[PDB]
Amino acid sequence: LANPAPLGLMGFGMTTILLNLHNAGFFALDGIILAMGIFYGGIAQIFAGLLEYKKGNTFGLTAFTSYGSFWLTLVAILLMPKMGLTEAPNAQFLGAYLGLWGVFTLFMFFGTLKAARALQFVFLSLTVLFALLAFGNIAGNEAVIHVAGWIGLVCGASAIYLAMGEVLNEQFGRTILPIGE
Amino acid sequence: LANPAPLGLMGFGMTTILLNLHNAGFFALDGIILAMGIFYGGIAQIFAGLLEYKKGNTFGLTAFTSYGSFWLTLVAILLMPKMGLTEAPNAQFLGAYLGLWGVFTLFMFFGTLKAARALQFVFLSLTVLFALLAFGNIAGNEAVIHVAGWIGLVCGASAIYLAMGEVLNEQFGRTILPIGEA
Amino acid sequence: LANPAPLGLMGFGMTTILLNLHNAGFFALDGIILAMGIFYGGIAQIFAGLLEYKKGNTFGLTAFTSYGSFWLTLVAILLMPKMGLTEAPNAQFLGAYLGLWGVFTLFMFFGTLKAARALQFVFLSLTVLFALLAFGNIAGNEAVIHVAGWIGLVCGASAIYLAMGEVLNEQFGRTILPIGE
Amino acid sequence: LANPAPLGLMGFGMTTILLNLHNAGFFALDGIILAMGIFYGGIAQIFAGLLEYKKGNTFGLTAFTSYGSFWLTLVAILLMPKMGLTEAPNAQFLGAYLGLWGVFTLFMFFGTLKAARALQFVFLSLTVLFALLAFGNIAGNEAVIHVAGWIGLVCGASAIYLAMGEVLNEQFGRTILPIGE
Amino acid sequence: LANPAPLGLMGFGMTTILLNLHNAGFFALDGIILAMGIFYGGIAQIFAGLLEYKKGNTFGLTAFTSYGSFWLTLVAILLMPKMGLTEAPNAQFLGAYLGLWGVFTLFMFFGTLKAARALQFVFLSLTVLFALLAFGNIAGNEAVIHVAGWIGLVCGASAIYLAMGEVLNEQFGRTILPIGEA
Amino acid sequence: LANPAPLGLMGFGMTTILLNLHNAGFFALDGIILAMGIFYGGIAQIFAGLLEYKKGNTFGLTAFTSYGSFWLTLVAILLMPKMGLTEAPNAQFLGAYLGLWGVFTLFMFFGTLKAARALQFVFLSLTVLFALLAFGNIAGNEAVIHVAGWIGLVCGASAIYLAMGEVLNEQFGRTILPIGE
Ligand SMILES: CCCCCCC/C=C/CCCCCC(=O)OC[C@@H](O)CO
Ligand SMILES: CCCCCCC/C=C/CCCCCC(=O)OC[C@@H](O)CO
Repeated sequence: LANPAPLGLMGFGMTTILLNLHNAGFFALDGIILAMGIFYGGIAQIFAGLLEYKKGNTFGLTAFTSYGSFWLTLVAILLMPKMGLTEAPNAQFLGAYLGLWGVFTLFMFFGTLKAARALQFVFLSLTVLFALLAFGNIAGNEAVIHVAGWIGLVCGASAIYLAMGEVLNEQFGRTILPIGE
Repeated sequence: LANPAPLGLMGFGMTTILLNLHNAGFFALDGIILAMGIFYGGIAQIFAGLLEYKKGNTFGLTAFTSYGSFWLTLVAILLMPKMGLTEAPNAQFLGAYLGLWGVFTLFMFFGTLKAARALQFVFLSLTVLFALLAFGNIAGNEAVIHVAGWIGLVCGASAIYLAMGEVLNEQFGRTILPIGEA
Repeated sequence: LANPAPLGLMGFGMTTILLNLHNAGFFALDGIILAMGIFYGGIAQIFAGLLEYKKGNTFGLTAFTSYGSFWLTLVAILLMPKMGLTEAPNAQFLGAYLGLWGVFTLFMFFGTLKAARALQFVFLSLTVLFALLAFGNIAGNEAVIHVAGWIGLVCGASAIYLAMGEVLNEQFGRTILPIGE
Repeated sequence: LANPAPLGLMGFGMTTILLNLHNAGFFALDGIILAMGIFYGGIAQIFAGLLEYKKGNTFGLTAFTSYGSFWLTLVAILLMPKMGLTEAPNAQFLGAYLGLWGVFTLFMFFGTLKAARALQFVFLSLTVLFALLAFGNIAGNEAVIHVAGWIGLVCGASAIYLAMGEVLNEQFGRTILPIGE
Repeated sequence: LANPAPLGLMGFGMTTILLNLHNAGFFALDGIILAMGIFYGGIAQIFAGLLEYKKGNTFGLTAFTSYGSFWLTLVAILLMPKMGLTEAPNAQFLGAYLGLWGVFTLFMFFGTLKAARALQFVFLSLTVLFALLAFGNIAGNEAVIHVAGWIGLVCGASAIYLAMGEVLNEQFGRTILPIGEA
Repeated sequence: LANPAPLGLMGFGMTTILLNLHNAGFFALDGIILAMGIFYGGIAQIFAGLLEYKKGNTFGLTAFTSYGSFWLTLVAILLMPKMGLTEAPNAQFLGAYLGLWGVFTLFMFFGTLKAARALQFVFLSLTVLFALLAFGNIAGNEAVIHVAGWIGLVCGASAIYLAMGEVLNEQFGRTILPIGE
C-alpha cells in the first residue's frame, strides 16, 4: 500500500504556512487560507489519516485526522459569522481552543521521540505554535501572535520537507533528503 | 490495523471540555463549541467509531459513533433556529434528550468494567456529566449546571488523558501513562 | 467483525422516545427530534445498516438502512416547507406514508420469529407504533396519536435495552442483561 | 455477504407507490414524494446497486443504481424551479425523458426472462408505467396519467412483495412468500 | 464482480439523447437535461467508472469517470449563472471546451478498435458529436448544431444499444444482441 | 487493478489548457474553468489519487490528490467572494499560494527522474507554469501571465498525450504512442 503520510504533511504544510503569513502580518485572513483549510489542510489531510488505518499506524490515524478536523473547525469558526449563524469568536475561548490543541500536540510530541527527527521538529514547532497562539489570544498580545506566525512558517515548511523527504526517498530507494532517521 | 480509540477520545474529550467551559460559567455558547461539535467531536468521532468495525470492537463502534452523533445533533439543535428552520429548543425537552444520553452512558459505563480503569472513570464521570446537565436544565437550576460544568471538565480531561495514554503506550511499547489497563 | 446492531438500535431507540415524547403530548414537535432524526436515528442507523453487509445479515442491512432512511425522509418532510420548497405535508398522505412503513415493519416482524425475544418486542411495538401513528394521521385522531406516543416511548426504551443488552453481554462473555437469545 | 436487493426493491417500492398516488389523483405532488425519492428511492436504492457489485450481479448493479438515479433526477426536475435555477419542465421533454426510461426498462424486462417471475412482473409493470407516463405527458392526456398511477401502485406493491419475499425466505430458509422461482 | 459498463453507457446514452434533442431543435435547454447530467450522466457514470478499478479496466475507468465528469461540468456551466456565481459562458470558450472533449474522444476511439464494434461506433459517433458541437458553436452556425444534434441522437442510441447488448448477453449466456464482440 | 493515472492526467490536463486559455489572454476567467476545476480537474483527480493507494504508488497518491485539491482550492478562491464569504483574493497572496504549489511540484518533478519521459515533461512544464503564474501574480506582470498561458497550454496538452499514451498502450499490449517508458 502507498504511504499517505506525505499527503497529510503536504496538506498540513501548505495550510500551516499560509495561515501564519497572516499571523506574522504579511496579509490579512484571506480566503486563500480558508480554501486550503477546507480541502488540503482539511479533507486531503482527513484522507491521509483514514489511510493510515490499513497501515497500522495509530499515530498517523490520530495525527492527520485530528489536525485535518482542526482546520475544518478553524474555517467554521471564521465563516459561520459571515453566514449569520453565530457570533464572532471570543479570543479567550479561541485561546483555550488553541490551548487544548496544544495539549494534544504536546502529548503527541512525546509520541514522536521514537521516530524520525523531522517529525519530532514538526510536532515540537507545532507545540510552540499552538502554545504561542493560545497565550497571544488570551492575553490580547498581538506581538506574540506575530511570533507564532514565524514559528508556524517554520513548522509548515519542515512539514512539507518531510512530506517531500519521504516521497523522494521512496522513489529512488535511497536518502535523497535526510530526515534524521 | 490502527487503534482508532485515541481519535474518538480526543474528539470527545476536547469538545467536552470546551462546551463545559461554558456550562461552568467561563464563557457563553460561542461558535468554537459548535465548530468542535461538528468536525472533531462529531465527524472525527464518527470515523473513529466506524473504524472499530473491522477491529471487532462493538463497544467502540457503538460509543464513538453515538457520541459523534450526539455532538452532531447538539449542534443542529443550536443552529437550526439561526437558520430559520426551527425555534429555540424547549429547555425541558433538552433535559430528557440529555437524560436519554445519560441512560445510554450509564449502561455503557457497566461495559467498561473489564476495560482500562481510565475508561471506567470517563464513562462514570460522563454519566454524572449528562445527569447534572439534565436535572439542572429541566428545573432551570443554574447552580448545578455550573456544577455540571466542572464535572465535565474532569470528564473531558480524563478522556484526553486516556487517549494520550493509549498513544504513548503503543509508541513506546511500555506503559508510559498508567490507564488502569486490565 | 464488530456487531453494528447496538449502534443502530440506539439511534432508532433514542429518536423513537424523543419523537413520541411529542406524540404523547408532553412537548411540541421540536428541533431536538429533527436533529436526532438526521444523525443518530438516521445516518448513524444508515451506517449500522451498511455495516451488516459484510456481516451477511440481509435482515439487518434491510432494517437499519430503511428505518435510518425513514428518519431522514421524515425530517425532510417537516423541514422542506421551512425552506420554501414544499407545502405542509397532507395529514392523510403522511398517514399512508406511515402505513407503508408499518407494512414494511409488519413483514420484518415475522423475520424476527427465530431471533432474540427482545428483538421481537422491538418490531412488534414498532408495527403498532406505525399503525397508531398512521391511523391517527389519516383520521386526525388526537387520542390515537397520544396512545401511539406511549407505544413509542416503550418501543424506543426497549430498543435501548436490546442494544445495551448486546453490548454488555459481549463485554463479559455471558448474559448480563437477558434478551431471550 | 448480505442480499441488498430487498433494500432497493423496498426503496423502489415505497417511492413508486407514493408517487403514483398523486398520478392516480389521491393527492397532489407533496414533499412526502420528494423526501422519499431523495433518500429511499434515491440514495437507499443507490446503495442497493453499489452493493450488487461485490455480488457479481450485473443486473442488480444496473437496475438499482439506474432507477435510484432516476428518482434523484425526478426530484431535481421538480425542485430546481422552486430554487429559481430552471424553468418548469416541458411535458413533452418529460414524456421523452419518461419514454427513454421506458426503453431502458423494456430491454431490462427481457433480462428478467431467466429470473424469478415476481421480478419479471415488476419490470413489466414498470415498462407499462413508463410507457403510459410517456404517452400521457406527450399527448396532454390526464386520463392516461391516472391510468399509469394505478399501474404504478401495482408496480410498487409487487416490488415491496419481492423485497419482503426474499427476506422472509432467507430468514427461515424456506418459501414463506412464493415469488415464482 | 459485476459488469459496470452498462451503467455508464446507459447514463451516458440516455443523457446524450436528451441533450441532443435540444441541439436538434426539438426543445430548449430544459431542466431535464440538467437533472440527467447530474445524477445519471454524471454521478451514476462516476460510479460506473469507479467500479472499473477492481475490474482492471483502465479504459472504462478513464472513459466513464471522465464523461461522468463532463456531464457534471456541463451542468455547472449552465447553472452557476442562475446561481449568481458566474456569468453565461463565452460561446467560443464552450467550443474549445467541447473540442478538448473531442480530442479526448478521438484518442479513446482508437482504444476501442480491439473491443466491441458497437463501442467503436459509439466513440466514433461521439467524436463526430463533439466535433460538430465545437465548430457549430465556435462559429455560431446553428445549422451544424442541428446536424450535431442528429449525430448525437445516434451516438446516444448506440450507447444504450451496447449497454443493453451487454446486459442480455450475460443474462442469457448467449449473444442476444450482436455488439460486434471481438 | 486498473491504472488510474490516465483519468487524473486527463482531468488535470484538460483543466490546465482551459485555465491557460484565459492566462494566454484569449478569454476571461470563465465559469467553464471553474466547473472543470471542480469535477474533472478536481474531484476526478481526487478519485484518481485515492485509487493509487491500493496500487502502492505513494507518488501517485500524493500528486493527483494534491493537484486535485489544488483545483478545488482555486475554485473556492474565486467563488467565495461571490457568496459574500470572502474578499477578493490578494494578488501577492495568490502568488505565494501558486509558489507553494510550484515548490511542491518542483520536488515531485525530481520524483519522475526514473519514470517515463512524458511524465517528466508534465512535471517540468507544470513547475514552470506555476512559477510564471506565481511571479506574474506577485509582480502583477501581464506579459508573464501571457507566457504562463502558453506554458500551460502545452503542459495540459502533453498531459493528455501521456494519459492517452497509457490508455492505448495497454489496449494493444505494445507501444502505440511512445511515452519514453
Ligand atoms: C462509490 C463506490 C466506488 C467503489 C470503489 C471501491 C470498490 C468497493 C466496491 C463495493 C461498493 C459497495 C458500496 C459500499 C461498500 O463498500 O460495501 C461494503 C460495506 O458497506 C459493508 O461493510
Ligand atoms: C469513513 C471511513 C470508514 C471506514 C470503514 C470501512 C473500512 C475501510 C478502512 C480504510 C479507510 C481508508 C479511506 C479510503 C479507502 O478506502 O482507501 C482505499 C482506497 O482509497 C484505495 O483504492
